[PDB]
Amino acid sequence: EAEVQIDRLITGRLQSLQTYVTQQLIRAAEIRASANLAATKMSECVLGQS
Amino acid sequence: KRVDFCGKGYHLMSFPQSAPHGVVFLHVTYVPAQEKNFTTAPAICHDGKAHFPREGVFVSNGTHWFVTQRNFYEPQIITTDNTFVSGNCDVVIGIVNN
Amino acid sequence: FNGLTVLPPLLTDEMIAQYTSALLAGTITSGWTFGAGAALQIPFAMQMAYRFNGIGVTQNVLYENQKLIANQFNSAIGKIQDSL
Ligand SMILES: *[C@@H]1O[C@H](CO)[C@@H](O[C@@H]2O[C@H](CO)[C@@H](O)[C@H](O)[C@H]2NC(C)=O)[C@H](O)[C@H]1NC(C)=O
Ligand SMILES: *[C@@H]1O[C@H](CO)[C@@H](O[C@@H]2O[C@H](CO)[C@@H](O)[C@H](O)[C@H]2NC(C)=O)[C@H](O)[C@H]1NC(C)=O
Ligand SMILES: *[C@@H]1O[C@H](CO)[C@@H](O[C@@H]2O[C@H](CO)[C@@H](O)[C@H](O)[C@H]2NC(C)=O)[C@H](O)[C@H]1NC(C)=O
Ligand SMILES: *[C@@H]1O[C@H](CO)[C@@H](O[C@@H]2O[C@H](CO)[C@@H](O)[C@H](O)[C@H]2NC(C)=O)[C@H](O)[C@H]1NC(C)=O
Repeated sequence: EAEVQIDRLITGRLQSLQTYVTQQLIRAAEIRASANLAATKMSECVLGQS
Repeated sequence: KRVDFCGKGYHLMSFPQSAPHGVVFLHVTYVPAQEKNFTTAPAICHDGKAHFPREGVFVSNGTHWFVTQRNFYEPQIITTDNTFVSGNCDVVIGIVNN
Repeated sequence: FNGLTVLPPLLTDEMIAQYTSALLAGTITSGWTFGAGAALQIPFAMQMAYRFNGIGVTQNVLYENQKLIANQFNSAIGKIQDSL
């Protein structure tokens, strides 16, 4: 029974970890896109005149 | 027209090339070098009037005054054909007699 | 600590501030030329005149309205000091 309980805990924690990893990946992709846009703007109209 | 979009510095043109899973661009760029030094002035006063360059900037090596472009040095004799008059130079800062 | 940690960033505040200062100096005392080749010494007034000529206003306006422009810029920076 101890192994059954441990397996239940393991699968629950694995599901939680997978959800957290997926959310982190989504947020990282969004932040990367936003920072790429910011870098484009900085290279466009901070060095010269737009 | 936008600076540093494709290529470094002023852009001229580009050539595309294929790749197994992508594309390869070759940008041809224009870059200046061999700088110099000069003494400049913003405006020219003559007969109580102010003269401004139509396009370019005023330069002088010490004894004569010439007008050149922004990115190259081909001095030309200043005339009335490449300048225009606007009011009198009394409030302009940096005027020089000529 | 419960099995997780926060890695320190590679870039610190000091070098970032130095980079911002370098960019600011380049965009003030040199203009847009340093973004292509090598930086040039150009007085600020002529850079303002060129920037005005870029948008369609003749450069005479700037040289005939220098003091008013300076006062307006100073007031703008003073109010943006307190705005945020
Ligand atoms: C234009 O004038 C500046 C000011 O003197 C020159 O800059 C100096 O150049 C010498 C020669 O290498 C250096 O030893 C000095 O340290 C420079 N001064 C500064 C403040 O950096 C510049 O070289 C001149 N331009 C040319 C093409 O000679
Ligand atoms: C500044 O440049 C002008 C234009 O080249 C020089 O004026 C001429 O100089 C040459 C000698 O290099 C003389 O033979 C000419 O008679 C000058 N006048 C003209 C109308 O060509 C001037 O000497 C230069 N000054 C300095 C200090 O370099
Ligand atoms: C460019 O800068 C120089 C150096 O500051 C200015 O020369 C000063 O001129 C004022 C009056 O015009 C004098 O009271 C100072 O004594 C001068 N300084 C030195 C070191 O002699 C020059 O006026 C400036 N040019 C312009 C157009 O503003
Ligand atoms: C530029 O030319 C003007 C016009 O002649 C000069 O202004 C005169 O200078 C003389 C001699 O200094 C004075 O006696 C006059 O009173 C001035 N005014 C007029 C209306 O003649 C001026 O000095 C010259 N130099 C500069 C740097 O502006």
